[PDB]
Amino acid sequence: HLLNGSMYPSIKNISTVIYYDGWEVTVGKKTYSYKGVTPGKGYLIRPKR
Amino acid sequence: HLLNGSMYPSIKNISTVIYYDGWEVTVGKKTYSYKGVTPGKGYLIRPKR
Amino acid sequence: MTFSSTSNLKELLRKVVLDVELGREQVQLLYKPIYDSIADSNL
Amino acid sequence: FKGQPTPSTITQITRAKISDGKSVRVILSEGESTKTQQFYLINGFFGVAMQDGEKGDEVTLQIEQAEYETDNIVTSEAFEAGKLIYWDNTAKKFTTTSASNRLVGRVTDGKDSNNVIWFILLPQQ
Repeated sequence: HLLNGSMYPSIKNISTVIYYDGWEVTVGKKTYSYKGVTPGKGYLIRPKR
Repeated sequence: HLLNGSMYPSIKNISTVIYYDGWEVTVGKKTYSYKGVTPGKGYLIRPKR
Repeated sequence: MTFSSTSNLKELLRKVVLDVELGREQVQLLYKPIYDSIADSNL
Repeated sequence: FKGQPTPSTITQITRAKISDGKSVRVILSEGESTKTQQFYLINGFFGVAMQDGEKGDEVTLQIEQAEYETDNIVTSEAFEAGKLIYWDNTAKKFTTTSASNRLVGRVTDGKDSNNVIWFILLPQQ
């Protein structure tokens, strides 16, 4: 939306966004965590080439 | 867009813009390079007179 | 028998003129909207 | 290829010979100039200047080691067929004097009435 008169238009050319949060499990006394995208970061990807 | 409530209109009478990045080849021991437009700099041309 | 030997003898070689815009700009009369024209030979 | 999707490596396949070498390009100094189809010793290369060079322009010298008809000899000297023929750079004239001059060829047809000679151009030693 408009902000202080500045009209910020929608961003185009982002076909798909996927939010890969991590995955974690406590197997016995050791916890194994697949770290996801860190909060406050992100990556642009050229797909499947 | 309306940066700070200042509607800057589109630039007109620029009929065509061409992006000439350079060209290079390593033939034998010598590298021959055709320099393209430097980043930042641009040339406004009156065409074919 | 190189071409450079015959380059001086321009009479033999074909002459093609590099056509280009030449001349001088026409001078327009700008004052007339400002001025009221009165014409009398006996001024 | 710029921005290509994967890294890649390029391997150079070497080759030495680049041109037949019958002629060379030279750049003319301040005092040097050339008329087409005349012999000049420019930048250590002696050959038939193929184009009008004047000064600053690049002029081809043609060094095929063929037979050439030149005259332009020091007429005081007799050019018998077979004599070694040298280039006097100070006088810009052919000569059989040798001394400090550059060796350029060997005469095939001797000095005729018009001071015309035919000679075989020697390599650029």
